Amino acid sequence: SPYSAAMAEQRHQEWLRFVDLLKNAYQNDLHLPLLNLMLTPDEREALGTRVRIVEELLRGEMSQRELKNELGAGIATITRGSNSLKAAPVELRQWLEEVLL
Amino acid sequence: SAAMAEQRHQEWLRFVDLLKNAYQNDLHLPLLNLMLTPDEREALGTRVRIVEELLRGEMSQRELKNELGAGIATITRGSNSLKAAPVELRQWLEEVLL
Repeated sequence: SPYSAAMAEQRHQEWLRFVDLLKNAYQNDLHLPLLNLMLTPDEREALGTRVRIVEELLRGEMSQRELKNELGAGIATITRGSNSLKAAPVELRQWLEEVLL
Repeated sequence: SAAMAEQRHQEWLRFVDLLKNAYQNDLHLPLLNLMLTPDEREALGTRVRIVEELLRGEMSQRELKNELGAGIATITRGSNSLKAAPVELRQWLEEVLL
């Protein structure tokens, strides 16, 4: 069939298993070495940069040019980061505005 | 540049701190949806199984490719990362994943 809900739930349960693994690593102070095992150095740098992208999209002061030349974020990335922010639950957006700004 | 190096490090730690706080506030699921693409999340769920089967040591390289779609470079990245990990992590992962 064209869409498999069974495989979607199996993928979801594999993802939850990672989420739970990392939850427990934070509890036991093994989060930093776990993250180094599970993410490449480039993936880690990308995540650090994405935090600044979300912060700037939320602040809404940086120009497209400044976003591109300070964070490598082109019109594709900005759009994707915007759609993600639009899709996020308000409780997350509010919490992020508090914490990040 | 040790300055830039230290800048990139603080940016990474800020993410680690942000996610730690999201877990404390039960916002981790939506935070991770915002910060990772669907393909990145799938890759992470598959990487947990790769790590589990590497540690179990039962599946051959061929079987890892067959079952998990993990090719030689991916398996080698997993093996290299287990060798680079602190022993306490390896020992914990054996407890929790097996």
